[PDB]
Amino acid sequence: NRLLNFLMKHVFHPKRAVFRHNLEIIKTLVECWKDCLSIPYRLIFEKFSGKDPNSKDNSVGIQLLGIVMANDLPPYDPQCGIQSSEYFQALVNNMSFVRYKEVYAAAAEVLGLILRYVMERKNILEESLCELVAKQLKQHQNTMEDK
DNA sequence: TCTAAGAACTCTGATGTCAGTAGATTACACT
Repeated sequence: NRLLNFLMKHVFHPKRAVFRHNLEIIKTLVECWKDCLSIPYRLIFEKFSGKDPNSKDNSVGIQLLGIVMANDLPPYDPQCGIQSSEYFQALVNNMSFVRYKEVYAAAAEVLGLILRYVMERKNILEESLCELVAKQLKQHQNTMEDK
């Protein structure tokens, strides 16, 4: 638990090739080696949600949520002191930051795996998260046909 | 006994402007 919270908190690097390596430690550090996780999801929100139109620095929480997804899909936001009605909204809202590809599109790439999880685990949140996604993409449909 | 210098108005042509489009240039990056 102390390892994962540290490895994820300090994951960033100013050099893309190094940052990509720190991230790749996490991928095997979960999927090859721990059930014993208590995944640090209260961090993960802060690692993406801080709004600014020219942020690149939202992107790490996108990529990192993509690691905690891709390891055969543990659940998201169980009882971690944060509200699903705010948490997922930001995670969609990220795809408004159209200045940089890895900021906006990678959020959609994660969400297209989240639906595949929640729908196949038959949980109720796809009744809302599908509406969060649908509501935001409509804002592009009328204004930014390419994005 | 009248012939130009001074008006006046419209019109034409270039220069600069704004918004929007999209190309080519220039950085960024690979272990």
